[PDB]
Amino acid sequence: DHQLLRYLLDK
Amino acid sequence: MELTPDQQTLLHFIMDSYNKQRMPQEITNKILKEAFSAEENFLILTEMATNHVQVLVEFTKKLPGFQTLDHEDQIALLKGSAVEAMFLRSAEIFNKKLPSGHSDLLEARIRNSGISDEYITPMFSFYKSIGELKMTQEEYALLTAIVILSPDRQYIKDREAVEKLQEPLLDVLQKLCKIHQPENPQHFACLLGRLTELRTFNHHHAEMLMSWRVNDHKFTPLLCEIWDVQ
Ligand SMILES: O=C(NC1CCCCC1)[C@H](C1CCCCC1)n1c(-c2ccc(-n3cccn3)nc2)nc2cc(F)c(F)cc21
Repeated sequence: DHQLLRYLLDK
Repeated sequence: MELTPDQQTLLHFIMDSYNKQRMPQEITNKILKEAFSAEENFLILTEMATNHVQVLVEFTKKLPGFQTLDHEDQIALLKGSAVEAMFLRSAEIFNKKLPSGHSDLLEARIRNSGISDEYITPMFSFYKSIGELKMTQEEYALLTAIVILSPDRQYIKDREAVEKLQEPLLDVLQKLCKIHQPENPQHFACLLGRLTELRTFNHHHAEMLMSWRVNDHKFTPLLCEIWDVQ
């Protein structure tokens, strides 16, 4: 669950 | 042989996003100014690598077609390339020309940073061999883009879609290699050959970090997601 990566990607 | 107007546009757009990275001089000034303990050097590495991943995600988002890819494939490409992009950028910084004696001091400071001896030799072997290619900033920018858009990354559901995005970058790089080094027609193949050596650092990245000569190995939450640590 790469929550931070997902966040920076979908910003 | 010459780049087309579309390729020149692609190239400058990629150069501009690549130049947003932390300046090489900023990094080498810090290491060259004074010697730090293995504990201080570990902390410098984690802060450097955190900023690198943050800027890498911004660079990746600007790669043409990246935002059209499946969200899970986007994460897989980012996770699959982060460490390799980090070592490619370190290799670029290492090979930047400095005043007489400075690169010898930089090498000695990195050799005594706290990293295990087991990993010093393959790291400098890779840096020196990157250096022999005498790559331009454009060649480093395109190669980083090519590394990110590798279809042969694990967990990629739609490889063909990644291939379509990597192919135009491979063609631009090939033309640049012929322009920058016409006497060496092997240059393009040599650059691509160096990607195999890059992949080896990704296999031992976690052990490289955990064997750093410090009592505690503290990592930022963003680093734990990108590296196979904590
Ligand atoms: O800051 C660095 N690299 C960054 C990371 C992000 C992107 C830009 C560069 C370090 C640095 C941390 C302080 C002590 C001394 C080393 N560095 C490294 C390095 C050393 C070890 C590792 N490890 C990875 C897993 C285990 N070790 N990664 C990079 N090579 C470098 C080459 C330079 F010319 C150079 F200038 C620094 C370099």
